Amino acid sequence: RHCPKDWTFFQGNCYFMSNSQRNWHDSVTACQEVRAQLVVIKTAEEQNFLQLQTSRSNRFSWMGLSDLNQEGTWQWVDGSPLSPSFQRYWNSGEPNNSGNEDCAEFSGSGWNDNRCDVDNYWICKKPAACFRDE
Ligand SMILES: N=C(N)NCc1cn([C@@H]2[C@@H](OCCCl)O[C@H](CO)[C@@H](O)[C@@H]2O)nn1
Ligand SMILES: [Ca+2]
Ligand SMILES: [Cl-]
Repeated sequence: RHCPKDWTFFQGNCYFMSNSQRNWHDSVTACQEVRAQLVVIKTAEEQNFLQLQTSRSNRFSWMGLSDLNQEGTWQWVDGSPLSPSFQRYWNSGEPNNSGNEDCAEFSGSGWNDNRCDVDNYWICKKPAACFRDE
């Protein structure tokens, strides 16, 4: 199974680590432009994959998670809630809402809540295909 050039294959999906920095809303749009989605994490193994991808490039990166709803709870850009077994991935002391932080990112060894208006790297996810989707 194939991924586009400069996407990474992991367990049937393709992952794009951005070369540029954009705000969270612009990162949502950027992933949609390439038939993809600002990354929604579905399994522990996927989180482990992504956390090490980001940790080693030492890059802070947007994921598809925000509390921009009425409840103020963390929900994925596909509308699914943050499951209890993922609360462990927040960094020590996070989320801390330090300056109106509604958008989740990879930060060091876990997750951070950041201001949505910050320019950050991002990761897109789409299914692997029989062809390279350029
Ligand atoms: N995309 C990037 N640069 N991510 C890293 C990052 C973290 N923060 C904040 C900062 O707050 C301190 C005042 Cl800037 O660091 C605290 C952790 O100590 C945070 O909880 C808080 O979200 N701002 N950028
Ligand atoms: Ca924070
Ligand atoms: Cl880019």
